[PDB]
Amino acid sequence: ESCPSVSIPSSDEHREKKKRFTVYKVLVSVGRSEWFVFRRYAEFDKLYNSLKKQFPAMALKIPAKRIFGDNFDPDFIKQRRAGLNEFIQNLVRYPELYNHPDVRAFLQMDS
Repeated sequence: ESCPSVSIPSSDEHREKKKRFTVYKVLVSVGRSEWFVFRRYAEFDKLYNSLKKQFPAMALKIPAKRIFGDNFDPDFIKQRRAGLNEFIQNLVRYPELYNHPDVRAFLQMDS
């Protein structure tokens, strides 16, 4: 029984097809191994919806999805990062959740 510890210390800006998007640099730690996994907001949202369909009764919060304005505003990104970090830290509080195959793949815990 080894519970993962996670955090999101920073975010970076990536590009695909000349189009900008933000990735959150997620630090994962299990036992004495640690690694980073990059995940953008749409992926956290995808994980959340999936988990919410399976367990429609948890009170897990995910930051807002529809933003009116500059979604690259630094203050906005920093607040979004804090919200995403709270979300994942609550996920790992429950073995029922951190052992779920989608959470493990999201965090690359079985690589």
